[PDB]
Amino acid sequence: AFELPNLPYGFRALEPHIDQQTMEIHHDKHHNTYVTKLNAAVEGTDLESKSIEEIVANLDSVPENIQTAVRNNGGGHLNHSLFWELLTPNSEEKGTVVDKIKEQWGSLDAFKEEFANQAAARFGCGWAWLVVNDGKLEIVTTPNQDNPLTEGKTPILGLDVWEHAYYLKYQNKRPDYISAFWNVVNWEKVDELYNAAK
Amino acid sequence: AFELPNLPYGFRALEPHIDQQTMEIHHDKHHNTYVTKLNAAVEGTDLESKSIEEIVANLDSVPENIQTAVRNNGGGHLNHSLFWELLTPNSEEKGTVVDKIKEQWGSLDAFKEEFANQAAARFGCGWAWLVVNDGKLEIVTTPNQDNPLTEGKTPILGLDVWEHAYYLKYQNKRPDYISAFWNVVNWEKVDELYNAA
Ligand SMILES: [Mn+2]
Ligand SMILES: [Mn+2]
Repeated sequence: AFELPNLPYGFRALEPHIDQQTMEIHHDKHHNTYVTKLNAAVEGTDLESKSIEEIVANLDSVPENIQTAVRNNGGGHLNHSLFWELLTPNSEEKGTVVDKIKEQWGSLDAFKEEFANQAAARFGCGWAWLVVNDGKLEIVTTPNQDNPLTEGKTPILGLDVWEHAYYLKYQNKRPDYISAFWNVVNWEKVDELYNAAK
Repeated sequence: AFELPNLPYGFRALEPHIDQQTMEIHHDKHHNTYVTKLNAAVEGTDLESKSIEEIVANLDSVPENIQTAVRNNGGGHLNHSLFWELLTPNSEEKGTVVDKIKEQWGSLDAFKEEFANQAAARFGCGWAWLVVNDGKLEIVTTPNQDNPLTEGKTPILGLDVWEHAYYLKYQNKRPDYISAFWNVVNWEKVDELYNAA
């Protein structure tokens, strides 16, 4: 059975970029709900013993009776699990992926602008991703709890742009949330995901 | 062409069921954005001189170039235009539609139970609606800014269950938001929409 992972830091460690109250509710309620519903769905089946990464990567192969339940709640569990580890109070804009970004986009700023444009343009609930697509870096957004893994693209950075992730602090100002995000990116975790790619 | 309508009451009117901050931002930012984007999409096209009800009812016939934009922002403008009119500080649980709910569901409570259930079960962003479908009432939910008018079902009540509609006051507790909504339903507007059905 899947478990809610502890945050790698205190609920207020990401202030003033993400507020304590959001980290608490987002982790203890929203993510916890995804875990509950995922467990109910796969309870006493083959999937119960697989990694959430392998389940989401091979969604198309999940029994049709529960496929959507696993897509949404399995997606939720993986996405938020990645998100907690991708955030840090000790963000350093350096490493393997930062260097690769500087080469491909010309600057970290130019990449941040494209990511922020894509993230703001995602109408409704979803995520903005940096992915490795066949060795190349690409920015893509997905609806709901969908994950590029399912489409054979490895995600190495994700931003949750569901309104529950930003509304208490930023209300309608999603662009301001996206700007604050850069201050708490764990580029060490980004490098880790990139290096484990394919 | 399309204008942001004024609320028919003060930002504070629906307290303590819906907070003042949310009424102001939901209307002055979120709805206003739908209007801006809608005007941009239809500018210098047939749609500029049509009712929003017409456009959303005949969405499939919008040029494919701009259909998604009109769907999302035209939808936004209709759904919020309805929503502001479907709220009031002077809610009274009586009228044509309340009587018909009592007839069909056996009690207003039975209806509220189904509505709350559907509204709570809508994964992600969307709306929960009471519709007239071929002369009969039905509860349905839509994703994003989709409206049952497009499916040929007349909406007579709507609840916004996008997180921006409830997150400031209720956060994750969507069911508490849904429960509070009953205190501010404009059943006179529900009757007006049902009669014009
Ligand atoms: Mn989330
Ligand atoms: Mn809304």
